[PDB]
Amino acid sequence: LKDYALEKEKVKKFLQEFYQDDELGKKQFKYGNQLVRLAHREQVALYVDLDDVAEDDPELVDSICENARRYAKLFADAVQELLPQYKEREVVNKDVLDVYIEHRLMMEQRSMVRSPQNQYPAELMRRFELYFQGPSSNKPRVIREVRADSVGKLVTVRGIVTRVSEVKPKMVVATYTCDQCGAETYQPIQSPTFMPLIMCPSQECQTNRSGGRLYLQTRGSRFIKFQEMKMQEHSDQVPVGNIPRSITVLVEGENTRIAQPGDHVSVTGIFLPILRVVQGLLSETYLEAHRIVKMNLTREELRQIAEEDFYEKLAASIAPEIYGHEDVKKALLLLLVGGVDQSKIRGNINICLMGDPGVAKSQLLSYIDRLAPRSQYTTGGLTAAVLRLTLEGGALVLADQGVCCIDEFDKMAEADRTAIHEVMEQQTISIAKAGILTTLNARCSILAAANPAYGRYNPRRSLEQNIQLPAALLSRFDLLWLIQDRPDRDNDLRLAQHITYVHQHSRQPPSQFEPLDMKLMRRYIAMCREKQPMVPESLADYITAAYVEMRREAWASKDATYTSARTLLAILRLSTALARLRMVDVVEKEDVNEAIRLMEMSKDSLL
Amino acid sequence: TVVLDDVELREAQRDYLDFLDDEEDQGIYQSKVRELISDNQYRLIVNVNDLRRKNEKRANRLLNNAFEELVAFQRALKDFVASIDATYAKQYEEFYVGLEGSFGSKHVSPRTLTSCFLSCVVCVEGIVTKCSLVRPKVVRSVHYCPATKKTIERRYSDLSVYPTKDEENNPLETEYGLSVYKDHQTITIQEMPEKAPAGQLPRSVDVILDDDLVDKAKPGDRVQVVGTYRCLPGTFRTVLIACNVKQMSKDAQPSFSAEDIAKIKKFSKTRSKDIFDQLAKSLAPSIHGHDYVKKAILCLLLGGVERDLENGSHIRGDINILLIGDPSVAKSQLLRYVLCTAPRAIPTTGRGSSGVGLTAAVTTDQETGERRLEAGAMVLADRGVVCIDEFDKMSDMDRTAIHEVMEQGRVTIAKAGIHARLNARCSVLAAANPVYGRYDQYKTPMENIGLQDSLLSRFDLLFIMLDQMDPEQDREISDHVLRMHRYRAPGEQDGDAMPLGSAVKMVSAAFMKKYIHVAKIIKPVLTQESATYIAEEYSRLRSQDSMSTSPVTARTLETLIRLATAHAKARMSKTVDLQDAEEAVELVQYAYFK
Amino acid sequence: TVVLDDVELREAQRDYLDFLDDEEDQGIYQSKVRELISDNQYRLIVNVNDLRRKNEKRANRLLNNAFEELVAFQRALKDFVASIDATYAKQYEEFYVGLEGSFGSKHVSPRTLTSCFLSCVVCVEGIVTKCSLVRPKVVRSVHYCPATKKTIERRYSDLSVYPTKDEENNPLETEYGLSVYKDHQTITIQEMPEKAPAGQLPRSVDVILDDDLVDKAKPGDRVQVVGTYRCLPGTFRTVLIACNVKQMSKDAQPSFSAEDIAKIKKFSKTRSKDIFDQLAKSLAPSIHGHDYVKKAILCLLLGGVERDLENGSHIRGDINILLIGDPSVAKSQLLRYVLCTAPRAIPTTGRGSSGVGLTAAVTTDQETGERRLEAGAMVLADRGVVCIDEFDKMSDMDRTAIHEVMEQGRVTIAKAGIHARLNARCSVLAAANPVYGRYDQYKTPMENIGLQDSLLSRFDLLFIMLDQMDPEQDREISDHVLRMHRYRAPGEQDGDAMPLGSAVKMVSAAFMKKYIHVAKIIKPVLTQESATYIAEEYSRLRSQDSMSTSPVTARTLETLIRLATAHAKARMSKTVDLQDAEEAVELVQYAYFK
Ligand SMILES: Nc1ncnc2c1ncn2[C@@H]1O[C@H](COP(=O)(O)OP(=O)(O)OP(=O)(O)O)[C@@H](O)[C@H]1O
Ligand SMILES: Nc1ncnc2c1ncn2[C@@H]1O[C@H](COP(=O)(O)OP(=O)(O)O)[C@@H](O)[C@H]1O
Ligand SMILES: Nc1ncnc2c1ncn2[C@@H]1O[C@H](COP(=O)(O)OP(=O)(O)O)[C@@H](O)[C@H]1O
Ligand SMILES: [Mg+2]
Ligand SMILES: [Mg+2]
Ligand SMILES: [Mg+2]
Ligand SMILES: [Zn+2]
Repeated sequence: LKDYALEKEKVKKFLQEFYQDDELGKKQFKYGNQLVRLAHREQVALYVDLDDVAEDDPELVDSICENARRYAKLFADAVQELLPQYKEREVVNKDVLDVYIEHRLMMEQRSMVRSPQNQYPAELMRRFELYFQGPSSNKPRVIREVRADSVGKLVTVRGIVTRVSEVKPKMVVATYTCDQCGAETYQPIQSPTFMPLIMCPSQECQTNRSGGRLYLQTRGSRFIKFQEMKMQEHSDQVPVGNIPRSITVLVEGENTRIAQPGDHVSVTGIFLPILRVVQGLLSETYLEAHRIVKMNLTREELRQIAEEDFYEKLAASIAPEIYGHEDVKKALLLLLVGGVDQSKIRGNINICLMGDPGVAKSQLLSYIDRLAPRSQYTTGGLTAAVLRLTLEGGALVLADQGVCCIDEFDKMAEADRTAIHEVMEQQTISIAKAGILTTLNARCSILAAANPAYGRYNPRRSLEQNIQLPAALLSRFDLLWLIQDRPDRDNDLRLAQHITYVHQHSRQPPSQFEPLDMKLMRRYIAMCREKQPMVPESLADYITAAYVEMRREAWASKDATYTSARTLLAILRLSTALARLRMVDVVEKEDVNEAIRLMEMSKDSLL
Repeated sequence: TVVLDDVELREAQRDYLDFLDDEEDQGIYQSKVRELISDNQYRLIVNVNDLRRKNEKRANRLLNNAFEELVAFQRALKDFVASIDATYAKQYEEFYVGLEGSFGSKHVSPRTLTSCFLSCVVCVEGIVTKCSLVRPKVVRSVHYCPATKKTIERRYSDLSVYPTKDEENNPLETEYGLSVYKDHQTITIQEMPEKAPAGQLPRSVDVILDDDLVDKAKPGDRVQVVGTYRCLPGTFRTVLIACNVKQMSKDAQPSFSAEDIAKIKKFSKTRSKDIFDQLAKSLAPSIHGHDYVKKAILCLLLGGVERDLENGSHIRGDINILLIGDPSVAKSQLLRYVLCTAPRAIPTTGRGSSGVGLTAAVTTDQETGERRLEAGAMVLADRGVVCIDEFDKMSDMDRTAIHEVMEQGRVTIAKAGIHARLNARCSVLAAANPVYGRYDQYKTPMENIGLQDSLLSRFDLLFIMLDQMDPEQDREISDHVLRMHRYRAPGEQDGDAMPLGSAVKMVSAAFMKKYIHVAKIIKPVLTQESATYIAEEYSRLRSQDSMSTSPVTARTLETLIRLATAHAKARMSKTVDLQDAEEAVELVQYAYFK
Repeated sequence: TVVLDDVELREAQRDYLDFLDDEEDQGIYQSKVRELISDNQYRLIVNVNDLRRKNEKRANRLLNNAFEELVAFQRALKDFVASIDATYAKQYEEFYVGLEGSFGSKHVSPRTLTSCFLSCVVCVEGIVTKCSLVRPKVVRSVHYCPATKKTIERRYSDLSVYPTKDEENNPLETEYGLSVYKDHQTITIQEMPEKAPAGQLPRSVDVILDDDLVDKAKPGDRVQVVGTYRCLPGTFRTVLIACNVKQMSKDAQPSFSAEDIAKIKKFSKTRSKDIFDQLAKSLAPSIHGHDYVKKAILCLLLGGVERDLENGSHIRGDINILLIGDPSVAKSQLLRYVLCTAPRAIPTTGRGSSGVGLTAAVTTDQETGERRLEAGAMVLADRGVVCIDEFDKMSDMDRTAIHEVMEQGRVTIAKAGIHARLNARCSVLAAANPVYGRYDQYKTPMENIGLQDSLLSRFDLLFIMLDQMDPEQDREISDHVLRMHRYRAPGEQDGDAMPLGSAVKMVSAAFMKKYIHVAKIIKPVLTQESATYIAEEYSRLRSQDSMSTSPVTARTLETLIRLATAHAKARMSKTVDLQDAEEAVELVQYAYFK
């Protein structure tokens, strides 16, 4: 419909004649400067913002959007023409390829009409690469929404990297030398595989009919850094009644090694088909990557925050269908806000919930998983793995900067117990399938839930007697709540009355405070994460006083209540976490004392 | 050899536009496309019978002749949308027509879908079993030739094949953005398992979905599809091209006859107090004793009421019963009673269905090496019943997946990069003899079988039946056994047995089946009086829990809620009666306290 | 496999439309199309050099690739006409482009038309020999299918094949009105016979004419046609497709060199009065005597000037001379002189040209049984000269056909249902021996041969030469003959004769041939003095008619006028002269009086 030569002119006009008032308003031909860098091998990639083209030709940006593979080659050939102009120094022949390119160019210039076959491919006149950066107008597209209609277009997405292969050299322009003639042969490659050439099409051997057999040479050929990765739907975009959906992404050039599993990245690139037949061909798709970037209210809200029972109301909003466990519901809220990590300190507040079956453990975890921004649910894979050769982060990795709810914690694999032990220690996961201790960042609060062996809990049987989990591993947890279903006819009647209401109403009974919508709760959390409250040194005196007091009670306590410095460290996390709930950047005695109260109650739960 | 004008297609295209031109008339279809424009979809839905009303002839032509008539209709649709809005029409390459309404004889089932309907519209009804992955299918590939500076096209439509070189052998580089691609998925339908004679073989019909119709279906969905049945190029494989798919509710309705409804109403109104026990005695008349079990089994068929909450909590109405007992007790016999009686039940063994097993599975086709997400037995029993025998011999992966479906009624799967989440809400009636026979009444039932201490929690009820060697009890059983054995039909001379068939107070099983089918639709609700009463009993069980079967827990409370709900359904009483809670409480007491 | 866009065709069409968009410029082509629209024709004419001037690249593109570029051009022309007037464009299915102007290498002759020019534009200049009948060629046939109620089309263009059945074998009826037909004629061109070597062979090129180009040509016309030289489907046959035709003037001009003009003017101004007599002596110096005959032969070559009146008359300027004499007289040698001497001459026997004969004839092809109008020897001599030997042996049909050309100068033929009226204006020099030799000066000139006296009336002059046995005269001739025998070239040794090669005062034949050609351009007009003088001479000859060759009549008067006109050409006088008439009068008196 349109003349690509005319488009080639427009880009050449744009690149040569686009500038931006840089820092201190410096009128600078931004791309013009980059071309000069490219001319002297000082750059390799040339990322291009389409909004710059939108600044003077939004229609061109639209045509780039409706088809991107075409315009990439147009720009690349457009830059190919411009670069010889901007050359101003004969820089050193960096790597054999440039001097090889120089050698070929002299040979070609030594030649006058010529058949199209006897000419070098554009892809070999390279060692520069070009990528686009999507316009801010184009809103990011969910991986689900990338349908077949959007193939061939340029799309921006968000997601979580589930896996990424090692860097490897992808061939681009296979080069061959004839057996018995000096003519060199080329073969650009698009498919992931190909048949290598055999017989040279060289004019001399073709005329001579000598059967000059091509022999591949890597030095003549040109490779490119390459990677293969999968990206998963970000948990926020996934509907409740579905699960995350993957998408393959291909990365090459300087975009390689800018991503790890469990990185919440945003990718701009072309969505295109690949074929490794009914009513037409069926072809698997992928997303050729261009740009990768690793991503990170009303006054009544403020009035609500000012309320003293605000945080208590929010705790009541935690699973209002669940009657009871109020102080536990408070504790879960503390985990959701997390710590501060002042400096570093473990901001995540890991909690374990051991208790008899049928006491809302599993339901609570499901609510927490639905509530947290970055959430994972598992039972025990959980940890990373090396599939076949490619990394694949487990649920623990995917919970980074979030929470991993592990139901059925009692039935974990003992190796995995060691794995989470590493996470609670340094918040990283190490693994070696081939004896290669690959360490992965795992910064994620752990919400464990276990059930005692042999039915309900026996109070006479000590801790680590009703349960068969490592006591040292248990003591690592910030809080550890023992939930017992004691037959208490009054309270039993209360819970039953709560249940019958829900059946007779499909609704919780009316409380003092109605629950808030989960999204609003998350908004409060995101506001709470905005703060990093500090600990005044005066509070330390009282804090330490409380610590030695309770530690004395542990010495007084015949059973070792696991009081330690670990106990003190968590108390710091709880206090500053409460300060975040208070939206105050300085911790307070109320926050400290309340944290001690919950700590005491968790110990009281061991009664 | 280039067509100029088609008078018939011209008129047919015009008539459709006239039909879609619903302005002077009631405006329903004009409003539809206006909603279609607002909703951004590109597939109008059409009631075929309205088309019959406006034009019976054209409607007959449409049903008899599908491919041509729809193409004209799509043309009229695209122009009509262009009339209302040109730019919105220009967004989409094409538009689609959705059929609906009554299809007189074209409404068939996969059993009855003979080859006679080829190239005729068909409204099939059935259950989706196999699903294939979404794939994008090229339709119009666009190529550029820098040598000639020339752009070409190549449609495929119904039709080495991929063009890559100019006729001058110049290279052709494709134009991905310009070209047209569409998502495309294949599934397979089968007759509804309840209404499917065992003598006849399976009659499974393929289906092709494209565009928005791709993902509007999963395995184990009761769906009605309307499409054009077409052959394929070569004894020729035959497939149905979907024009519109709709998921009929799995509840459906108890059609039957009003006589059956009236007989049920008269029978229900006769004696509501004894109807539960009268059914229970007549539920499994061949079996002697186990009266609580028969009462329990009736509640399972009746089923509770699922409660879906504002937060998405989905408290299941299904009830789950496990039978443990010594061999040579009427356990397998009892389930075959359920199979004969249950409105919608599927049998299965410990191993489950071949390959797929109990729950769903991914299956390479091996005719094209193609993945297929294939429904398993558990999913197919959704809003129904599954009868598992040798449940102890269930495999370990099934012992894993059973936790999900028991907890959620929902099997998820991500294997082979196949993300899916299938509805599997199904009351389960498992049976498993004790290991090595001869149950020891000292340890847990887990210790005798090995249910990992969790599935017992998942099961609402668990009934033990041991071969107690009481001579009185044996006399009662043996009296029953010989009485049935000695029986001869009323018309017989104590001579010949039944012929070798080449084909496969007391109430009839079919009458029972129809009755419970009607009762399942009833939606009884709580009463404050019963709600208070049950709370006393549950607390009383907690009080009785002091002595030390599994302890009474909150699982037990909701179990009683479903049982009282079930007994309420038995009498068609839309308000749960204290009798319902009363009978459930004593039944649970028998289950935990012999 | 559907072509979408041709950027090259897109740009090329735009370039033509810009060229045709002649409003910013002088309006020459915009006016032409406006005049074309007023003309109501559909074939614009184009000068190539304008295209070269406005776009040299495009013109080179056109000439090197005639076909595609013209198709773009005709596209632009129709679009441009539609811009000026849509409905007039809608009158015609298409428009056509006529090329014109200079072509360096592509302007060739059938002799020089090499196979290399295939697919190139070529401006072939030559002479038409054969013309086929006008026939309507079908190009696009529309059919209607009542069974399907469907219209189908087909285009033939360059491509038994006439479709008559639908794919379903429904009968098809051809919509004769909607189908496209165009008259289509074929002709053949050859090299101009004057400028062609005797050694080489004919190079006949076939031309195709369509639409207005059909009857813009006749046999025996000197034309140049610009067209696309192409092969034919199958070693192959090649034909030229005409794009524009024009009949150049048959007189042309003697370009030669200015040196020849200067030599002619110098020689003419040397002795203008003696140039007539000097040329006559040097006309046939190998033959002694018959000097008056030589004067007449010179008059025949120069000829007169045609006069055409308000009544459509075409009063001929040509002169026709008959020579009769006993065998072994230089009559045959005279004709060889004229053939070597004349500017545009052609020989022929009493039989005439094979098959076609003297004038034209209709010949079936016998390769396809196709009629062809073949020009004869007389027709090709139009505005030239013909030499007929053995004129007595003319066939009776030719004896009749000679009357029309002698009188009107145009031959007509309506036979074989084929209608034509060709031009054959040609001064004719005929000769015939008397029957049985031995001429007798007692009977008529007719009686010695047999001419019916119509031809003798038609011939302007008749000269009788007899084998008189005068010893003095015979000595003069024989001594002249032996002097020619004894004559040897200056460079020779009296030894060997000339080699047997494969190739074939007194002024030169070539220079004389140049001068008479220049003189032929001259158009001498009448002078009142000479007109008065000749009128007295004619009346004197009428007075001489009292004495008892043919009697003097008005034929003789006009014969004298042409003779004086011919002598006026001989001295290059822009008007006739008393010398001219006086020379004619004595010449005529010598002819009729010995
Ligand atoms: N304190 C409680 N308040 C409200 N509902 C409760 C409470 N305890 C248990 N339930 C109810 O118990 C029902 C079934 O037990 P539940 O799912 O809570 O078990 P669980 O504690 O997750 O057990 P397990 O870890 O052994 O699998 C749930 O529907 C939940 O609503
Ligand atoms: N209470 C009973 N009344 C009648 N028949 C019984 C009873 N208990 C067992 N049976 C007999 O047991 C047989 C079926 O046993 P089955 O259920 O297959 O054993 P299991 O289920 O333990 O493998 C039937 O033929 C039936 O007659
Ligand atoms: N006056 C003449 N001068 C020279 N040669 C003559 C003359 N008359 C006749 N001839 C000779 O006659 C021969 C040609 O005769 P030709 O013209 O063929 O006879 P015809 O024309 O009667 O058949 C020539 O060889 C020529 O030399
Ligand atoms: Mg649980
Ligand atoms: Mg059995
Ligand atoms: Mg002769
Ligand atoms: Zn070679």
